[PDB]
Amino acid sequence: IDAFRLINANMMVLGHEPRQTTSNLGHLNKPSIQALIHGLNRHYYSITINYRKNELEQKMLLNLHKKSWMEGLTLQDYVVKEMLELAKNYNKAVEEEDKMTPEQLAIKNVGKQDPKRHLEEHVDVLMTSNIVQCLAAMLDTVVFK
Amino acid sequence: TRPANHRQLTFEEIAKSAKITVNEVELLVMKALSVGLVKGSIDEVDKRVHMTWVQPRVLDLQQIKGMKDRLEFWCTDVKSMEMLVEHQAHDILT
Amino acid sequence: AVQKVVVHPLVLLSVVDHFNRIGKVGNQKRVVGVLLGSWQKKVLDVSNSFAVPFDEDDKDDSVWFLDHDYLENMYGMFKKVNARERIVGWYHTGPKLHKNDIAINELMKRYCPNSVLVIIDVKPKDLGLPTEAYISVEEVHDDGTPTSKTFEHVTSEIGAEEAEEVGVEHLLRDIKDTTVGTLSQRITNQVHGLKGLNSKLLDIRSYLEKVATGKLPINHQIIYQLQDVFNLLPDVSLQEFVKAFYLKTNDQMVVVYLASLIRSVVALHNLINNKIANRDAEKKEG
Amino acid sequence: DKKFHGILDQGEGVLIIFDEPPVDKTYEAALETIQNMSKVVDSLYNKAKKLT
Amino acid sequence: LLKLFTTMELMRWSTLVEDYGMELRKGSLESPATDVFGSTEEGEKRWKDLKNRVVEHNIRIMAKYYTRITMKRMAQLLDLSVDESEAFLSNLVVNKTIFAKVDRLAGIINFQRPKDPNNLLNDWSQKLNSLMSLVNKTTHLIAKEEMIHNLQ
Amino acid sequence: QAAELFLDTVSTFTSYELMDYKTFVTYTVYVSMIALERPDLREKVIKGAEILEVLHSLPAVRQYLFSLYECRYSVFFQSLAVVEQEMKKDWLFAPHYRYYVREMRIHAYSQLLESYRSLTLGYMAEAFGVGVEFIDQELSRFIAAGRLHCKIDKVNEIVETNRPDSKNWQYQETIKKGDLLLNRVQKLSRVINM
Repeated sequence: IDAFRLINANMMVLGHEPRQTTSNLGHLNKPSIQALIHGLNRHYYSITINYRKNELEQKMLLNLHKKSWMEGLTLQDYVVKEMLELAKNYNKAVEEEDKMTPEQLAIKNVGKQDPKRHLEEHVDVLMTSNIVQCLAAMLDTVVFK
Repeated sequence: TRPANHRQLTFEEIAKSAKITVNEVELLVMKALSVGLVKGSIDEVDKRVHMTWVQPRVLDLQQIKGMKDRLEFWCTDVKSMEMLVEHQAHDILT
Repeated sequence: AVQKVVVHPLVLLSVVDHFNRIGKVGNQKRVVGVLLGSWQKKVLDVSNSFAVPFDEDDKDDSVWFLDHDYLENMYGMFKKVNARERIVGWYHTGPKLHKNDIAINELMKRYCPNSVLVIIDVKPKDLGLPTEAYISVEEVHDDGTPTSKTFEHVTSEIGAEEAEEVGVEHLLRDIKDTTVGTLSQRITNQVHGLKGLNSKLLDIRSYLEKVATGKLPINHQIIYQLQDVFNLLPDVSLQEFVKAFYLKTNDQMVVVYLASLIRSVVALHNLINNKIANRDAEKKEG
Repeated sequence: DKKFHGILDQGEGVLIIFDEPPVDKTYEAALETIQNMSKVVDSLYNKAKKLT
Repeated sequence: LLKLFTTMELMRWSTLVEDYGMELRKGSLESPATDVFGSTEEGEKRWKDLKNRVVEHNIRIMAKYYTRITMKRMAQLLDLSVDESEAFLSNLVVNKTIFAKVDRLAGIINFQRPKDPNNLLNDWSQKLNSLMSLVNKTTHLIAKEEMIHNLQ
Repeated sequence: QAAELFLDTVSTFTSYELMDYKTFVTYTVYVSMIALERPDLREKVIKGAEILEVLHSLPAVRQYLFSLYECRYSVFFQSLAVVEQEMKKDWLFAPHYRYYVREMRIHAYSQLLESYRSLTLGYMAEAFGVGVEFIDQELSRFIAAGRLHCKIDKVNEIVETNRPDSKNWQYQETIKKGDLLLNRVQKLSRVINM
């Protein structure tokens, strides 16, 4: 979003420094990077734009935001295990190349720069994915009784 | 009338109360296969007329009242055991 | 045959500032307005709308005000900005209805193949869904009376169309994308368990109040018909799902075998390089 | 010779044919973890080396 | 004819000799009877092709109730012998149009499906057909509930 | 390593180190009757003919191998007993041939057990003779030698084949390593402390 106040050559009698409250045009001054606009420091000084405390709508955008975007009525997910089948074949099929890194840790004395750390991205996928598999295992004894 | 299990029913009440013989219970369901309200998977190594999903009744207003032992049962038991899970899964609120 | 629409909250924010109009113009409590949009499919999008200066007598509730100065020439403006975004229906607040609503639908069914009434929400505290659609229906009865026209519960949703979050997701200023398995699931547990089973308490309000004071729709045509769907599995003592327990051995089979072998792999994940980088950081400090 | 995946009998003399060999859940993950044990053993000399 | 085509209703074959046999007992057109069943070495191929209809079509309708039937009950219900049965087992297993796997170790076999050849699919079908209906529940229970709470 | 190290049989016709090549033929057969798998058996003694002719002069040996491919068991007793008579009378075996024979026999027995499940001993005593109480101490010790995964009954006479890998031990060996290993290098992980 962008906005500008056209100063003119009539007001060059006074200096072009309102300044009266500062750090608002100090933080509007914080970017000051647009190519021909930086150039157009002559004739132009921008205005400050905050966003309004919109909780009279940010409240209801929040309540429709999360009342909407997670399974709606939320009796929808409570797909489960062929995703895991495919995900378990993922989560074995990367495991041999995930375990090439301890071979890549077998430098004996020292011969290596930054460890090339592929430790993660396969911990946590199993972690939250099989949290989903075990509460997914709960959903029979949660839905039924 | 019995909601519970033993839904793999023997033909005994069928051959008794529904005035049919043993050789015709299959027709009694195969014609019902052409009906399609119940679609039972009837045993034929034990001649057991199995009960699957049905079109149950038309009105039992005494069980429109007396459905509480299933409806409120479902309500406070899935809700209460819901709070037993969430009461166990309590201080991971984080 | 309408499952869902796409809802832009832009003109819903015009329902917010017309909700700011009604608090300062006077006696008009409810925000009533007219919904623009275009039928593309069973799925639809609403990109604009407009909120009507409307009055409604409490005595003889069917007194509408949809001015055609306010309709026709504003449809010439709204047509003039875009030929696409024409009418699709209309809206009002409150959860249930309005004795005039049906007539207000028929004023604009001359304008649209299916003028939809989407009853809207200015103050969301709901247990179910947001704003929801109601299509033109003629279900009548098995009776043979004159044709019923009261517009029945035809499912909708709040759809999200396009980018538009240069504003929106900059205006989040609070929220995190959870990698589900990080409490979001128990949020859904509270909302479907709690917000589903208090709707079950609305269903004992149904199946107790209708036993108490409920007339003709006590058992019109869907109560026993969906007492069938209630008779999926309502049984008495413990419902005896004997197939489902060694079937559940086939279930928990998978989850415990994956957790067993795979979390032993996670034991390599955590344990091994935890020790290596551990004791490098420990005794290589000296 | 694996043209015939069944089991014969003499006491009743009843031949029965059935098969389900492949479980890469057991095979792939288990043997990969055996390889993981080998690579941990490959790391134990980085361990015993950083000790002494 | 058309009654035999939808679940066939395991009729007596001699009543099929009544209906299809007394077309030669017609005091009218017998040119249907002569063109179709007045043939002899093609017509008996249509009589036994209609025995192929009783074993073919009636095995097609009895397919619902298997994984549990013996052999002699199958002969009893196919309205024919046990050796006629085993011949029909042979030609309908070289037909192999539905995955037959039979036996005479004690007889309890069938023309059959692949005999539930899967793991966890029972959970999906059972708990995800049933539980995805169960997540359909409240989504239409608000519809019925709000529509009946209009006036009471 | 005996049979694998005897794989060539090409550059070793008769050197000044080889007083008999036929003794070398005995030396490769006496271990290829243990270590050699059955597709490897037909891969060697049937797909390879370069050793066949110098044991074509030893037709009882060749008979014992093709019988070993067939599992006829009386000639196993005969020619295996003859091989045992040689095994007595040949050096570099005397500290070792106690392991030989019965392992030979279980090398026959397992595929015998791979024959089918509910076996009777009389069908076996056809191939065994009086192997009734012979297989009492024989099979009961072979079960008792940690081997010969089965079950046995007297009068209902159940014989068992099983040992489905994807069962427990494939699930076991990794923590068999990673418990003494875990406490081991974990114990090494505390020498840094005190």
